Amino acid sequence: FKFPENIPSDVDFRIMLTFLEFYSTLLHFVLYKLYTDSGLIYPPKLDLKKDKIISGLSSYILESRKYDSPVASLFSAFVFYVSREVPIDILEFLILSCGGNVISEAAMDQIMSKVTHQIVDRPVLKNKVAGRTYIQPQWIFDCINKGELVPANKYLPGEALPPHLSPW
Amino acid sequence: AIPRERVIKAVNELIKFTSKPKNLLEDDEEELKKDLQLIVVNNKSFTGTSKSFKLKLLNVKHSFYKPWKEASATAVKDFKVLLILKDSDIKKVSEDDLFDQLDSEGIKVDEIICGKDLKTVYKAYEARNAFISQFSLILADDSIVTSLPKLMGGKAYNKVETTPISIRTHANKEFSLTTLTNNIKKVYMNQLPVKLPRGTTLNVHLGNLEWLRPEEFVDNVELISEQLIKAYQIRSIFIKTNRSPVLPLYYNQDVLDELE
Amino acid sequence: AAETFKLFNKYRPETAAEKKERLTKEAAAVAEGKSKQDASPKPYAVKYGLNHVVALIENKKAKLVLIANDVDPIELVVFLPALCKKMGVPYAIVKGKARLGTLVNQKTSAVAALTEVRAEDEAALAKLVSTIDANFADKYDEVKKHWGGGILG
Amino acid sequence: EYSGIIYVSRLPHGFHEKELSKYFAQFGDLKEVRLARNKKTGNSRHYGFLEFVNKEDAMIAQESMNNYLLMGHLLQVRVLPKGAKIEKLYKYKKRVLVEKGITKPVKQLKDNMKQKHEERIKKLAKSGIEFKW
Amino acid sequence: FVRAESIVAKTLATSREKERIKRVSILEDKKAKNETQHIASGKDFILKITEGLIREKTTYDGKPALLFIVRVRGPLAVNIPNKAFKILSLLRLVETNTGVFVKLTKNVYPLLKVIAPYVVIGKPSLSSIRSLIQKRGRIIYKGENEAEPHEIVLNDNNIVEEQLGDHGIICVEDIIHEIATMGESFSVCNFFLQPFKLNREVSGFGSLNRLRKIKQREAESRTRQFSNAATAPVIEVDIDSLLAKLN
Amino acid sequence: RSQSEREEEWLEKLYKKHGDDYKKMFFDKKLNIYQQSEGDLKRRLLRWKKRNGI
RNA sequence: CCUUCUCAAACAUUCUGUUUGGUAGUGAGUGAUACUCUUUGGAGUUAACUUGAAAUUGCUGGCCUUUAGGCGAACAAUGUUCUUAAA
Repeated sequence: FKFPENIPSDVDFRIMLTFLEFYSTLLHFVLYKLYTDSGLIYPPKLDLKKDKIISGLSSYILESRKYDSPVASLFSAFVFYVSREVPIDILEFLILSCGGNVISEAAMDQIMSKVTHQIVDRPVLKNKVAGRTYIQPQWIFDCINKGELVPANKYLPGEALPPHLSPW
Repeated sequence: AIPRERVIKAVNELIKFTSKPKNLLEDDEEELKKDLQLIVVNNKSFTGTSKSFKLKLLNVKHSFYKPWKEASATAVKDFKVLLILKDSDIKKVSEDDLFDQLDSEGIKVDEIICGKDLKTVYKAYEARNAFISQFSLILADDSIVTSLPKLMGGKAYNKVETTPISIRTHANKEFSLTTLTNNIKKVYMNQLPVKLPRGTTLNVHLGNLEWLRPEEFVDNVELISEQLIKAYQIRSIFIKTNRSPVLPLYYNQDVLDELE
Repeated sequence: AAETFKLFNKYRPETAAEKKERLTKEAAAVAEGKSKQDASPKPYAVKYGLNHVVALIENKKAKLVLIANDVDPIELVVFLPALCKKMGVPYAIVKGKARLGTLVNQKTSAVAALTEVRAEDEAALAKLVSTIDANFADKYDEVKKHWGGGILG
Repeated sequence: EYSGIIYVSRLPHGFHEKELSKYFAQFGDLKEVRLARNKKTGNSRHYGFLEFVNKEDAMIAQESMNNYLLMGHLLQVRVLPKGAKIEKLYKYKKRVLVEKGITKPVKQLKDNMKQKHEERIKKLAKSGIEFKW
Repeated sequence: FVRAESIVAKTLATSREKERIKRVSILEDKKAKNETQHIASGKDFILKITEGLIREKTTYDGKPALLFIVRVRGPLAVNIPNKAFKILSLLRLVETNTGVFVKLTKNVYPLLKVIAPYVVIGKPSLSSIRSLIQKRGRIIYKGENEAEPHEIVLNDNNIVEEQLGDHGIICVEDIIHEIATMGESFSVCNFFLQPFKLNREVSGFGSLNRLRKIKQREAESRTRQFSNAATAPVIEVDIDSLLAKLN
Repeated sequence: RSQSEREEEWLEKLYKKHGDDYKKMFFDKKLNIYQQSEGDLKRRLLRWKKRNGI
């Protein structure tokens, strides 16, 4: 997670930099074959103001020059409303693995018609829209580990959760 | 206003005064001093309670810089024209660009100097004073004008020719050569410099008697004096040669009542 | 010596790379043609060839001369203090010909003459000359006449 | 013989007695330090005087500074002889202006104006070339 | 055995810097008391250095905003006065490489003319601000059992809501969000995320990095301009490319 | 033996700057930076005129 | 061993005009004609010249603040305390 880490004085970078540069060049050419094999341009363009919103995979636009069921295009046509409270990054990437949309108010204050679902982890929810579904994020962590839909009564705040043990 | 007749009386008196006569080959500077007109203005509180190195350019009917130049060709010191411009300004402006505009009305810029050149080439008091003393007419961009006095030296701010003159190449966002072109014409032939010292004493330099017509002297003096009266509350006016004693022409006795 | 080096690093000569680079610039200009103008004031630099340094004396042209103390054929050098003495040239004996070669893009130089100076630097030149003539010509002139060394080790 | 009192000429701009103290203390402790300043504006006249606790320390300091190039122009230091004492220096500030009221009322000095104008007319008679006004 | 040159050059540098802060204080007292008849420019200006380097000038905004100031190493050999030291000490900018978040208003603005030769100013991006806060940041903290001069990096959101449950500030993502917002509380984040540290950008000594130092000193001499006019435009640089270096 | 294009263009600049007179073009700084000899100027201009422009 | 305020507004369109504001000095020496007060204490102004930033003691303005700062800014004010220009 994107947290400031206390640096260890015990380690020496002089090895991990060599591993870094080796893996960097290796993964670089592997990204070349995966981008050309997927048929699109190997340098990925990004809008600069989209990067100014968020420095993520969603900054890059991916050009041109089905999905395997069910996990790809799971939650198809599905509009999320991730909060400012949630960790935006890995949930953003999971929704992108779903193909659904991401709407975070944290992105909004840089500067809501189709939103049906709030991923949020808060005790007290303010506007409490009955149309909008209130869900603690483990639902996304459990639905993709099953590949399938589960009921969200456990994921409704502030209901307790099943102790998740992943498929390993 | 001011009785023009009295001014003609005084200037004819001064012509008669300067008409009064092992010698030098090359003539005395003092002999050149005793031929020249200076206007002296007594006025209440001519301070701004602060030093004013800025020169006021008074609109004058006649232009003494051309008889200056015509006698300066005969004279030892040669009349020269200095402009001080920005670095980008000198990068854009060329010399034939100036000379073509100035031969239209028949004048000439001697030199153009960047503030860089002032701060490295003449960053030495001897060379700087020698370089300044060559010049009579010194112009500078109004932006540079308020940056000058560390670079110019106070010896330049002592005299009237040596202190620079505010002039503007800009009228819009950027400068135009048209603005500098007619602006050097305005400052050259339609305006005369004014030092603004402290105290109640103002000294205004007019020039040698041999340069202009005496009634033209009178016209320029009365125009300037009306400009001063409309400008400032004035105690008195004494015009004279710096060798000669004063000449009382005009004074307002109620200004001193109005001071306090 | 520190201010003398600050002076002469203002007047470094052009390197072969910088020379060839400017040559390629002006040659590509003429190759387009695009003959921009015909104007350049002069190159000013230090002068460093030994026969060239002696050559700049006996005109005289040398405004300052630096002389390295250590040369293995010393006899190449020994006339130069007396020669600048009689020619009145403001010589100064510098310490180390490698430091001369650094300011002139050589390994060593052993001599350093300087003639032409811009107007920005000319006033610094004269006070440096007066500084050296105070510090060198006044201090060491009589002890120059004395037989040095002779004390055993 | 020479004293510990010291004359220093050719000082650079903005280089003052505080800096003189802070520098020459490293030679050894100094007795007194003064700069010749101008009266209307407290600017350096580029020469000053030092005094040390010792004459020998004064000579040591004078040796390493006599032909010392510094911030443009070089400096020159000379110790004084044994018959020499410090006299009459002061840190002058910039003396600002003062404005004091005219003592005489306005009609007394109107009369003074009227008298001085006629008097200057009498001088134009006395010099004298004609001037009817 | 200190030097004879630096003692005089610093004295001239003190004369220059103290006099320009004097002229700043004069002209700002004239603007503030509105006894204005004799000044150069009535309103202030904001200069924008971006990429032979363009500088865009926009008139001042009467609106509060977010800035991320960057304490630069100051100019060459200057002893800095007490008026600038007071402003820097109220802004915690001693021990350089500390860029800190600040508020643009009209009353905080006259400080920006004074600190400008020692800091750099600009508009940062919320992705860059995000990466600053999620990678760097210390919290002076009162904990379990300490002598308690201790600072923790941003890990516990419950530590955050512990001291900031009154303002209702939880989950440091929201601290990023409401440093961006400044609608409810921004100076509370100045109390809480009070310390800041940046890295030194060049490895420094040694041949391969001395060339980098020389090139970046040329870059800094281009980007920083020193005005000393007391009508000094505020100079903004893109912090977004700048935090590709310093974070 | 003809002339080179740059230097005949240089002569062409001199021919329009001064005309035909040689004492003015001899003391010209711009476009006579090699300070050519008084009559070498004449020789090159006469060769240029016989080549081009009468 | 540093580098110096390198523009502001208003009106107007004339292919750029018009008005206003924005500038503390290098020290020393020579010196013309004067001006103004101050209450004799002189003070503040006025031509012109010299000089490698030259160099030898011109005895203690006033007012106000704090324990040095402003008079070119009055609830005005100021310090010499920036480290990868190290070692």
